[PDB]
Amino acid sequence: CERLPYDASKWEFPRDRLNLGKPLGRGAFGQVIEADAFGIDKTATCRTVAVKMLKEGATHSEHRALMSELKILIHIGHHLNVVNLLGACTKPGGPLMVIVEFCKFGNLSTYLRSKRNEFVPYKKDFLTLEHLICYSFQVAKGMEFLASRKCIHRDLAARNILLSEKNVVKICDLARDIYKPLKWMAPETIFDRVYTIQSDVWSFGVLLWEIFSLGASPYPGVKIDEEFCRRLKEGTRMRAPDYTTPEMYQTMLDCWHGEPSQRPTFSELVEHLGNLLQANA
Ligand SMILES: COc1cc(Nc2nccc(Nc3ccc4c(C)n[nH]c4c3)n2)cc(OC)c1OC
Repeated sequence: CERLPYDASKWEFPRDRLNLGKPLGRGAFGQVIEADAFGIDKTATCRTVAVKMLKEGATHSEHRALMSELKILIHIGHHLNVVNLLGACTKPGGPLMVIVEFCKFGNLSTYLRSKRNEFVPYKKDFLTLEHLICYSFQVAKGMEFLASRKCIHRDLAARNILLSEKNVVKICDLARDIYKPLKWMAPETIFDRVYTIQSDVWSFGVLLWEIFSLGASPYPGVKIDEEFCRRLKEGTRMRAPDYTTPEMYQTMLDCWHGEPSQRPTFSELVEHLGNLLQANA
């Protein structure tokens, strides 16, 4: 994948126009940090951005990984409902840095949990059914986009959905091709370790359950063991979450169809959720 091209003219950002701020996360692969970037959208403005940068030193593997991730992001292109690439610092004499949009409210599951006593179905800063269906609609749109670029997301879950201003949600993009988180996995993946876009439709149903439980853990008080997998195969499903509509629960069950080809597609979900948005609003 580091074999796809890197057009520096289009993507390269000067390191002296990045001012690094607080770390958002770290791991045995990289470090993600908040930064202020001047002129990253060509305009004479500062924008807060998110930067993924390598570790203190080398590894070739880790270098190729981040570099491949950059090229994938370029290859996929832009959509409102994914975390978009803004630029990169790849030239010699500094660390490899990949620069993406910053989502200032962080991950969706943590956020929803924080609004459990600030929620009203209809009627301040309160969450309402409109908001939850709007988020669901947005993620579907994001996944419809990834699908059209022939990606699967290995971990479609509320923790991997970030929230920006103006209620915009973005899939934090785990992005592989036609591919070969147990509570989020389709049964054909659990048993065959294989991921397709229809496997993501299953995970999206679990994500919907997360949204309409306001950030609860899936399969409450259930052991993820040999039984759980037997139960899922036989057709056992989660019960409705506390804040769901009937139609949203029906959609969850649709997404959890045993046969992958009987699950709706993301396009179908975008349509259906758009009508629920209009029926609510
Ligand atoms: C969820 O963590 C936050 C993300 C953000 N916002 C954000 N925008 C774009 C990319 C990005 N990457 C990113 C960072 C950190 C992590 C960890 C850890 N796992 N995966 C991660 C991905 N993050 C803002 C935050 O503060 C507002 C966060 O912490 C509350």
